[PDB]
Order: sequence, then structure tokens, then C-alpha cells
Amino acid sequence: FMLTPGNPKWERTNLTYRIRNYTPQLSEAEVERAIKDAFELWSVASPLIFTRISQGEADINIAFYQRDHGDNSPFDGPNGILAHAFQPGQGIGGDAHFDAEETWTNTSANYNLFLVAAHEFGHSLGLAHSSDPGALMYPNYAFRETSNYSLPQDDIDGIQAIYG
Ligand SMILES: CC(C)C[C@@H](C(=O)N[C@H]1CCCCCCCCCCNC1=O)[C@H](O)C(=O)NO
Ligand SMILES: [Ca+2]
Ligand SMILES: [Ca+2]
Ligand SMILES: [Zn+2]
Ligand SMILES: [Zn+2]
Repeated sequence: FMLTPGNPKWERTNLTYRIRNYTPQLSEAEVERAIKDAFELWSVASPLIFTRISQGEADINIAFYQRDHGDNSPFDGPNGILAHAFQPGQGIGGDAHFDAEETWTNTSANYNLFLVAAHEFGHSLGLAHSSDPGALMYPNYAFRETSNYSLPQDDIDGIQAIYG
């Protein structure tokens, strides 16, 4: 596992998140469920607790954007890069952005939103990419059975390293 350079981290263990917009590919409930499950993966392996808020400023903003959206990391249309997130900090810090031009799913078809969101939240918490191909923080998307999916050991060692 690899920690984000400078070892950024949240000082508080109770964090909020807000879904600013949705993709037309899934129902709002389906998007909400995928995001919640993604956060819960991290909760089982750390002392962090995440709460959804419907108005106000959340620690982690979740949004669907396309091409150039003003943050210096433009998306690239279908395929290529799927999403990106920012290290712990105020404002844009901790936020997660998903490429609106992808076909998002909750199945084995590309690109399962749950698995992508799970990976992004690792960044939101201070983790960098892993060189273990079996790790969630590995830099390439790969479908894994989602029903009883839990965090691989490398990812556990990583968040424990920061918050344990
Ligand atoms: C791990 C994934 C959920 C996010 C990263 C990502 O989008 N990786 C892509 C790398 C491959 C690009 C080369 C094209 C190959 C076609 C595959 C399409 C799916 N894309 C990827 O797997 C993202 O870079 C990231 O690390 N964000 O935190
Ligand atoms: Ca893309
Ligand atoms: Ca933020
Ligand atoms: Zn962005
Ligand atoms: Zn990544």
C-alpha cells in the first residue's frame, strides 16, 4: 500500500458526504445504495463513520462531471479515466468526481459504480495507489463479485496505517 505524499488525513472520524447530482444511467436510489456500500467497506476496516447530508457543506462532495470542469484534471469521454478524488483537506479536499460520459452500472457490465466509488474514497481518506494487483487501490478497474465483497488485506493495512 502507499500513503499519499505528505500523509494528509482527516482529524475528525465522523465525516459527512453529499451527492450533488446523479447519472441518468441508474435510479437515484441505486446511486445512493452504491455510494453507501462503498463508504461502509472503509468503515468496517477503520474507526471512520460516514453520514449523508441533504443540504449544507459536506466534507466529501460527490459529483458527476464531463471533460473540462475547472479543477485542472479534465475527463476524457467514454472509457479512459473513469473518476478521480482529492486528498483530505478543506473545500475541494476529499471530494470525488465521476466521468458523466461513462455507462455506470450496478452489475458485472462496465463500469460498476460501487467498485469505482470504493476506490475513489480510498483517495478521499489519504491513500495512494498500490502495486498489489489484488488491491482495491490498484490503479486499473477490474470487476469483482460485489455481493459479499470486503476490503483486501493490502487496503486494510493501508487505512489502519493512517487511522488505526
Ligand atoms: C481504479 C479506477 C476505478 C480508477 C482509475 C482509472 O480510471 N483507471 C483506468 C486506467 C486505464 C486507462 C487506460 C485505458 C484502458 C481502458 C480501461 C478503461 C477503464 N479505466 C481504467 O481502468 C483512475 O485513474 C484513478 O486512479 N482514480 O483514482
Ligand atoms: Ca472517461
Ligand atoms: Ca470537501
Ligand atoms: Zn474533477
Ligand atoms: Zn486512483
